[PDB]
Amino acid sequence: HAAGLRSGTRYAFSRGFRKHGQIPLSTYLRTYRVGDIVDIKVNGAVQKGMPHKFYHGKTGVVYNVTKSAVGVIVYKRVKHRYIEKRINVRIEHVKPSRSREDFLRRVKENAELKKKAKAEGVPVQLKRQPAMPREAHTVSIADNKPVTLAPVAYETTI
Amino acid sequence: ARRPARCYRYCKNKPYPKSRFNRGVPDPKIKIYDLGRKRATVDDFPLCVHLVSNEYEQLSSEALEAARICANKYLVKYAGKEGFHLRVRAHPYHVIRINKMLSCAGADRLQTGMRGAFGKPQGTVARVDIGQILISVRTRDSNRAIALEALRRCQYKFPGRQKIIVSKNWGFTPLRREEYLEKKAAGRVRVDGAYVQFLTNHGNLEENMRRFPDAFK
Amino acid sequence: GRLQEYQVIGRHLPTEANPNPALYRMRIFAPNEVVAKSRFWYFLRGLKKVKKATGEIVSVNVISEKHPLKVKNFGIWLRYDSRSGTHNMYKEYRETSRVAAVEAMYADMAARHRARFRSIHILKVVELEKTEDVKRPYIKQLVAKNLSFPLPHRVPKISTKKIFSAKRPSTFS
RNA sequence: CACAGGGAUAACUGGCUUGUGGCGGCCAAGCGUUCAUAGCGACGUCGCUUUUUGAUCCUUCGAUGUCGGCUCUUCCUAUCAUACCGAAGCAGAAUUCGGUAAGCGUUGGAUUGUUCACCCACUAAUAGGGAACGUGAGCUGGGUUUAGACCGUCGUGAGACAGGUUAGUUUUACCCUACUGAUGAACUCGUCGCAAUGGUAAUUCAGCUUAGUACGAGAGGAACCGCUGAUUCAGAUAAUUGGU
RNA sequence: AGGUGUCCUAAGGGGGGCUCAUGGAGAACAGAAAUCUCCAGUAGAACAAAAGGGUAAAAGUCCCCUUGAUUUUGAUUUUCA
RNA sequence: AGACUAAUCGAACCAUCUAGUAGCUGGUUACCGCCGAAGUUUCCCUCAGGAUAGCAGUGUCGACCUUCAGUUUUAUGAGGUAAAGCGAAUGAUUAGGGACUCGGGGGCGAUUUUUAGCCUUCAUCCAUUCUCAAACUUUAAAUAUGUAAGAAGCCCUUGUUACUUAACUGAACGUGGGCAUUCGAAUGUAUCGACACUAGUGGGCCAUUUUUGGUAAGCAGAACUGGCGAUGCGGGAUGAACCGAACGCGGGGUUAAGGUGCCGGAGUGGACGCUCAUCAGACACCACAAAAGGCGUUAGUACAUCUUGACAGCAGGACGGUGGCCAUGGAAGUCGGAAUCCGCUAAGGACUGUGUAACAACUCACCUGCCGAAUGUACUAGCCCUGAAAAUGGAUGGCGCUCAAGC
Ligand SMILES: [Mg+2]
Repeated sequence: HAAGLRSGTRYAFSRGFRKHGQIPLSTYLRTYRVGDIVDIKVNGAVQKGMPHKFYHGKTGVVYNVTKSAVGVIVYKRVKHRYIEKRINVRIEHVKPSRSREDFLRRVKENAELKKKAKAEGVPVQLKRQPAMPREAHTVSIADNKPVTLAPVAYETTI
Repeated sequence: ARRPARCYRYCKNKPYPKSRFNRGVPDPKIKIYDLGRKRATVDDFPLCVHLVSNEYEQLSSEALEAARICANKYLVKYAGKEGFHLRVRAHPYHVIRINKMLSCAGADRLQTGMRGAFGKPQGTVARVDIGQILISVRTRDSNRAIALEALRRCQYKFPGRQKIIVSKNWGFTPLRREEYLEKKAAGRVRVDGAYVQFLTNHGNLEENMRRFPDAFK
Repeated sequence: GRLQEYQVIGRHLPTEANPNPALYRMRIFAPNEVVAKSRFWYFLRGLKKVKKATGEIVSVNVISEKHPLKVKNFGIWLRYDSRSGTHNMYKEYRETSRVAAVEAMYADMAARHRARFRSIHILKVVELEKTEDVKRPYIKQLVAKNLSFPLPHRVPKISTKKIFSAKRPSTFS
């Protein structure tokens, strides 16, 4: 029984199948600013500035920007309390997250719906709501007549 | 001095095949798996009968080989050495262990009791499931009664419960009798040694028309 | 229980690639119109790729007997589970209504084969049209010409709280 | 050799398990001159019991006296003999396989502390087991297992050895219950009776005749009835014999 | 099922050219195997060591130059109070 | 002899140090009310013990801030288990076929054989085929898991810098203004945040599901959750862990698990069937029984036969070539080997048994005479039976129960 820095990371830090060799260069052209929402995903082919196996899959907030790395804040759960960890990760392991993208899209339409509606003169009904039960309707049997079913007898297939 | 078969009947451990980790396992008792005219064509023996299991247990290699002999004896005597083909379709790959006590409970050195009780290999055994097939026999249409009795007599050497089912296919092929009959008449069938191959209309024309000349007329 | 025959109509939810799906009709014996729908979904899940979360229920109606004061012979085709496999069955009954036949069949199977309600499928029920297509002997005896039979040794009924009778009863009633 | 503690932890009974030990089945390649099942049974497989030995440590360490033998009662059947029967490669005789059956028996000695064992001899037979591995306020103390002492191997030494040998204190019942017997108040004192319930008892062999017969080529060689005795056990008695 | 109490002035650092194991076909002694040539060859070779991950105009291989194996203190990660 | 030295000796007796130390046994004194646990993480010559964190009590303070949540919805990330796969890589593994001879071996054509000859047995390629992987994989669930759902928000203009850019081009922090009429999913808020001081505990055990060693165990060791310990009450006759349900003192009403022939409060209640046991059976955890058999009885599946007269019963026949070929002391159907034809038919086997040294003789298969209608065979699963042997007398709780008071 041992506990090393990469214990039990046989399948996590591996690259996929038929994904080996060159790293797509579009990774190095993104830009980050403090307050952005990023998520960590480690790449096995780069051994410098890589995070411990616990943060592989978590999501955090950038708080510092450096030459080739960013500082991220994430929340760890020790027994009966949370702690905030500050880790340094190279940009090859990070990616911008689409978690808040839906929120930003929705707020823009909400503003403009409210503006347009105020000029016209009809209430808004802007905030969303869950899926309500269906409503009544009619179904015709013209050119679609029902077919009668029945359970089937038993028989051996092999 | 093998232990009674009551002692290894339920699947209680993960599979344990022989590999570069456990070395020194005794060779399985059964080695032969095919008997009879194991080179007959598919058109000679159109009747197939199977012996299917009905529980989730373990069958030992020793038991399998003993059952094999019984079926062979009966068929040869009443149907002839040249009238059937029998195949056993269950291979033992699971290794069962044993912990030797009294012989390992010596005065000199070592430890007596339940201290460090990982065992040593002791034999092999086969895992079966519900609906799995154990023994198959193909023969002519006039050996129905002979085939049925052979398997019925064979089953008395296995623990548990098994059934006998007369199949609806042609020989050992996964085709029903009517479908195989009419498809062969169409000509998309090529005879091979003891088996057949089928047409697929996805290759290239030159090679396909050589192999299956009768499909194009 | 106390059963009744329902017709149940169901459908797959319409979609953009397939509006107006097909309609499936079944006849189901059930005590009320709640287990009626459940039995429908159970039988449909085994024939076609439709759930209930992705389907809907079109209609549910009650079928009543057409002549509940006429006696008729029935034949039933069914399948059931034993403790060691599955089998097919065919039995016959003599009464005045289809619903009772299902009532009688359930009691008979549970008694003679220890088959609960969980494991029985009703393939088909049909009333025998003529008299010459009756097969089982325990009903052929009941359609003989000029039937008549006495009833010997029938106990009389006495109040279960009238203890200490004063004379010997008699069974020749 | 000592102290404080531990059933948180071993050596014996008891409890769960049954590998090993013991006992019984199912299929049938074959043995049996020919013939699978008179009598057996390979290769496989399903069980039962707690009189062998293991595994665990649940109960007792302010203590349940720890080998064997002697005496005594009762219980189980997986039946050695005794009663009556069914099968055979059962002519007779001698035998082998099975059933109903635990009522009645199952020995005397040489060697060893022995449990275990092996010889001599009689007998119808000399079957297997339990009861806190029955039984120490019932006995004995041959062995193990305190202190004395000798030898051999080991250790420089004190000392060690499930290696051999010799000598070594065995305590208390008047209490409660159980058992064997003996009195006894109440309805006046007596004599003669009935019988609910509880207990229960007999056992085996030998000689004569059947008979040199049935059976069998011969060698050999039975049985019921009848008659007279004897072994083990039980209840009494003292004229004769013996003991005191 | 196995491994550690070591080893390295290069087996560290930078730059540059090349591609491997193996198979097919040929060439005096030469052959099963010595050296040379063409074609195919997704890593089936190599990377000090146990096993896993990673690497192809390289992280392998050959060539050129060096000592970031240097000075001053702080922040953060895994085992974790 | 570790013997004796005042009943004391493997180190006498008397007083003092001395109330000598103990991580170890034993005890620890009136009532009511409110709250209410742990046997777990890290370190210790630590394992019968301590410190540390956790669980708990009391005292408060900041607002009554309106924030929160062992939960759901919507949007968006990570995983390599169950399953599946091997005519897909690695590894294991059964069998034929085609192509090849100079890869090996055994023959033949003159073993000629250094003949690309005829055979073939391995081996090698190609298209197929029967089974597997806790330390294999191209794929890939269910259950659980990270983040977000705004006023501390969104948009517009332009001030600061010793940083950065060729550069007022950027980055952070800002001034000013605009956008609420509706602050931007559901439900709840019978309980919001912070601080101080300290008690006990640090031997645990049981259960569904997942699961490791072991033949197995009322055995040893783990994960999520629920219990006993620390807890009474109704049911399982009895029993810490099971089912129902958690508790101030009383009166009335209704139920849960469980029951209604008596013991025992309430049906000898109703409908359809199955079972006769010279060992019946009788309610989850639970106090046990299997493989294999039955012409006991009930229900079902399939196939075959039949007024051109079946199954059963009684009665008749049961022929020739031909004692077929070999085999050998002799074997004429009947020790054994290999063949398996015809004649006459109403019918008869180069044979089913008994039998002889061999014959003979008997019988069977097959057909026919009599009768007057439906049978014959092989399988499936319900209750019952055989399989079923232990020690004081005995336990479906007891008595008892048979169109049940059993299933
Ligand atoms: Mg004589």
